[PDB]
Amino acid sequence: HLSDMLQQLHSVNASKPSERGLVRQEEAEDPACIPIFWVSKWVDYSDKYGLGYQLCDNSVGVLFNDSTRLILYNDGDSLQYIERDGTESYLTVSPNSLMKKITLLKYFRNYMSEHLLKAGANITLPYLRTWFRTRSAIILHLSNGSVQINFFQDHTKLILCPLMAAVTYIDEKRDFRTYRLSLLEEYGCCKELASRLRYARTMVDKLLS
Amino acid sequence: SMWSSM
Repeated sequence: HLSDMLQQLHSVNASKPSERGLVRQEEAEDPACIPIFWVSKWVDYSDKYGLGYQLCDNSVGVLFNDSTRLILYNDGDSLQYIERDGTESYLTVSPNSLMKKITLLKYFRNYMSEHLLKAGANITLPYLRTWFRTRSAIILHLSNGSVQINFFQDHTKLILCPLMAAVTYIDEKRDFRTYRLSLLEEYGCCKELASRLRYARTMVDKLLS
Repeated sequence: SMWSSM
């Protein structure tokens, strides 16, 4: 579904959506397309352990440096462990081979409950497949096909879902708006969103590379 | 290291 979101981004970037006489972004908004999940907080500790993150439902997960993952549901007890090959195991916090990974999940659980800003905090199962950082953004790929790109300098964020063929844009003032990508070609959009959609394309290419 | 917004 990376290839699907590639064709979706190419289709809108090819229409030059900011280069229109009278742009009308608002006609492309579709609340029904709003994503169920996104990343609300993250901590890059990949020099030692991996990357820890929270999802908007307050569940937490870690993508460990050995490409395994541990996910703790928002009931604080139910666990999922994901091996490198993708094998999924259902655990509870309460096997012994994972005691080291669980005690690191706890560090990240403690961190997320107390420390960072919740992206999308106003608004009311997948795991981090992979991620990377560039000089200007962190790029997060979830197992449900969503791709999230957070931009460091101005805190804007894109959430791309290839299933709804939609993009959610969170701007610097934290305005959360979701758009059908097909309708962005029709009605156009501002230069700031069109720039980030061009960036997303180079980032999905890299995800595909 | 690095972290999301504080």
